[PDB]
Amino acid sequence: MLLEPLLSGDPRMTQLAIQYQQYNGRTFNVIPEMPGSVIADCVQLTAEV
Amino acid sequence: ARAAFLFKTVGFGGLQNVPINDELSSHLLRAGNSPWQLTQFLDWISLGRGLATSALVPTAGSRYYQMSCLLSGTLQIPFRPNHRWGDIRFLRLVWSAPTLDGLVVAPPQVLAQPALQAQADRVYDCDDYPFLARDPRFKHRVYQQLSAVTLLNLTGFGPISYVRVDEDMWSGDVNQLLMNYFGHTFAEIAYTLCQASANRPWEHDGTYARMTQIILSLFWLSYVGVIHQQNTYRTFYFQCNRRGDAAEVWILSCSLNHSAQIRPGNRSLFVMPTSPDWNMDVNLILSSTLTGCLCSGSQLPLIDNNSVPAVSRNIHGWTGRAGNQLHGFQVRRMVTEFCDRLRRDGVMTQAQQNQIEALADQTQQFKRDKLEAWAREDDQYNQANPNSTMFRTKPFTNAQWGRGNTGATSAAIAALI
Amino acid sequence: SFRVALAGWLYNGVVTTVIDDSSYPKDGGSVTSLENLWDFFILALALPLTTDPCAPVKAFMTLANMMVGFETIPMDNQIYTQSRRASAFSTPHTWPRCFMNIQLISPIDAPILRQWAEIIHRYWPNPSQIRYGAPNVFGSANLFTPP
Amino acid sequence: YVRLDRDRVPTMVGVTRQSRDTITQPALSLSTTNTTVGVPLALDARAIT
Amino acid sequence: LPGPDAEKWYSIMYPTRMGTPNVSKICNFVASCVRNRVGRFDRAQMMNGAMSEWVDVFETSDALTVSIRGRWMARLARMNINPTEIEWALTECAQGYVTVTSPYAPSVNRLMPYRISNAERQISQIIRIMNIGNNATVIQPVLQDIS
Amino acid sequence: EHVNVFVANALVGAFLSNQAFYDLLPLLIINDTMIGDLLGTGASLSQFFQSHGD
Amino acid sequence: VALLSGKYPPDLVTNVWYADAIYPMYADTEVFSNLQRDMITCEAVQTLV
Amino acid sequence: EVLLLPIDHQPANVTTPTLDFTNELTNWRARVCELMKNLVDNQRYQPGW
Repeated sequence: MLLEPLLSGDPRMTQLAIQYQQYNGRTFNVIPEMPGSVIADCVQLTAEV
Repeated sequence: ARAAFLFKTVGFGGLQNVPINDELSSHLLRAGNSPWQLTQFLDWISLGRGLATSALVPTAGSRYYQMSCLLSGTLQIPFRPNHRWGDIRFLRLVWSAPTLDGLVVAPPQVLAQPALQAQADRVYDCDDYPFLARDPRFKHRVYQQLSAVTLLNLTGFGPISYVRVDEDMWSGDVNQLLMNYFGHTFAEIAYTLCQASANRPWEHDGTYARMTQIILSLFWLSYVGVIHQQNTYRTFYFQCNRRGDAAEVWILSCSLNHSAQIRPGNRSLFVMPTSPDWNMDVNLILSSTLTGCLCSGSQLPLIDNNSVPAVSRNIHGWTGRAGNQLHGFQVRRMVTEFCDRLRRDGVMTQAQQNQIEALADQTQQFKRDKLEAWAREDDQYNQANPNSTMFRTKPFTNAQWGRGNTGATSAAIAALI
Repeated sequence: SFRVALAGWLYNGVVTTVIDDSSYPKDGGSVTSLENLWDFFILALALPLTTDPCAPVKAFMTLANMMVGFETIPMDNQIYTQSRRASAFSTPHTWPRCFMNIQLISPIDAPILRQWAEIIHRYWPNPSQIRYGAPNVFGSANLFTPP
Repeated sequence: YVRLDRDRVPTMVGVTRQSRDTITQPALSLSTTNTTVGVPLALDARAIT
Repeated sequence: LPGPDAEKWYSIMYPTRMGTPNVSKICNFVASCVRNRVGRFDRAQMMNGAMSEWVDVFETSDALTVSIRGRWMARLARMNINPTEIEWALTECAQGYVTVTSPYAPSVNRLMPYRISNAERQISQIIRIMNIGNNATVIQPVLQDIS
Repeated sequence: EHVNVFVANALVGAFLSNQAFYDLLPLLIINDTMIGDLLGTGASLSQFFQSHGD
Repeated sequence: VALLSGKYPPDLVTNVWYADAIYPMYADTEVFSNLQRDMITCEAVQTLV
Repeated sequence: EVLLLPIDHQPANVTTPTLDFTNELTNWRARVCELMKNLVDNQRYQPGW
């Protein structure tokens, strides 16, 4: 596997995040701080060229 | 816990008789023969999934009005001091029985004699009519409707709605029930609540009575933009993909992203559209209708006399001396209040707003040209047929089209949280 | 069942363990049947090891069920009775008012159930935490909890 | 794990694909269609006791 | 559309899709139509990886039969009830002896038409009575059944 | 102490007719509401009183 | 004879007995179906008039 | 919701029944017997048996 799960419906996404709710309605949202990406940047670099 | 059951009939738009004639009544009773048209209304209107129109009934708001007139007329018969029910007609119509279960054509000997001379802006107390006072259930089922009527007849504007916020309402059973509605439209929901209400009239602080109240707030709090997918009320919020469009469709949905912190306490207020373009907004209407069902068993706060026309003041169960005020608004303008708000929270772009506002404009333009045009058609008729004067739609004035308080009430609602 | 029960403590966010409905007393059970009393025992003794956030309520209601006709607790709903099978209280919205406020159970109308209630509140296990792994070199995929 | 603290009992876990600054079609993760917080697994009271 | 020999429909379905090279009476029409009103118009996607609950879409059809079906759906939509309502209902009838359950979580919209007005029930209960009055051999088997 | 008339009456009334009466005593003294007290109970005969919710 | 010779099973326990006896009866959704009929019966009538 | 009955219904408070004669119809049997017994011991009927 690798990305398969993300390809199950409108993969036109922006960012992953996960959360859970309590009976009283309050919820906790965890949004990991995505760092850089060599692959991503390189693609763009070459695209710039 | 309501104890006074009064309602108010409609007034003539400067006419000599109730704004409805035979041709129009026959059209209402076409498929059903009862004057309590809730059910039959909900069918025509068609889940407000497209602009509904007819020859005699051009808009939903028209049928709503007409339905009101028919009751305002016929009901004046059994509510006469003597309480006789089948001795006189009202335009060829007479009651089927003491229990007001339907109208039918008058017997020849009754058609022969004159009709009842109905009056305008009358206020009656159900408990004055035996058959209503003796069978509580019957009363409560029917009142549900007389209320929706009253809520339309108090002012020359649109149907009044009641918005309340109170964390104490949210109980176990409520939470359990609500979750089922995930995915249904405002209409789709209202439709059922109405039916469920008619079968087993709600109690004061009942499970349904509360949830229905909660739904209303959820709708409004979202209609104005205080709540949304990124700032929910206990994860709930109503969604609309085409805000502005002629026929809006709101969906109840979920979101765990955030749940706005709510202030403890109980807060409520009354809202009502003031612009004529309500005759073409199924949600704004049903919203009233629901607050209508609420009234059968619950006593809402009184409405400050100063917010309503003289004729409808000091009505024991409705208008009072030091009550809450009515908050009116123009449909178009609110649309912007809606956008502005979201854009400030950072969930909508300026471009998106423009795209919406633009449409919202085109929509108003259409709805107005039509309403005014049909309005004219009516007068044209009334001059040619002075004996059967009527109105396919509640009368409105050029002034009604302005903003006025729209913004003021836009914040009033936002204050409920 | 024992071992898995433990393994479950680790993936409590995607999997929720519970006691098979079959382990409850047939037809609700009754404090008059010797066999049932044993069912109750076996049950109460094992519930605490399940991740099911409603274990307690079920552990309570079970006896409340068998008690029908001897002791009576008050129901907040005019629909659900004291016979609502226990294995049905699966979510939080079903926790009966008299379960959260023991004070509502009459020591006269239901002396035993009252104790069973106090025992649950006063003695049901208390969660806790423990350090694990080496977060400075391997990092940590914890999401809702500290690394 | 919260014992008798009802209000704080978790009931739903979901994942999100779009960013917090956008309003999209709500597409709840399948993870949320579970009555419990997660997939139900049944154990045998007897054995455990 | 389903079924084979479908490529034909895609042209009767959307007229705004044709090309307009000619000055033919047809092309002229097509050519004068708004471009953007074809195909899917709006949808209600609730579950990631499930069907859309419903979709609005432009395509050939006739306002009349569309309205008819519109009110038909409207009438059924009123008869709809949900699991919880049924749970409650059944539970109430059984007086507690039987306990059933409904799930608690986001559904996928279900159309289950069953709720009708008391009026409707009385009207048929009269029809019902009508065709039996005086003829014993019609009601007896009913009693035996209940017996 | 305040006594629960309802119970008092059933007490004497059950005893005078040789029906089980001892299970009524604990209710002789009012706890908080003369009515509320009985609304719960599953004691004595429905011949004297039964509850219908509130 | 009925009124004279009624007899309950030895160790009867109403709360249980009925819980078994009735269950199956409430697995017959014939009830709901009937509602739909009534629904039509009435549409038929009005359509006639 | 109302269901009429040609008899007095006094819900039972227990789940473990025991013979009970404090019923409406039990008295009826009693009275009927007592009557007969009187018809027999009637000073002007008893001499014939």
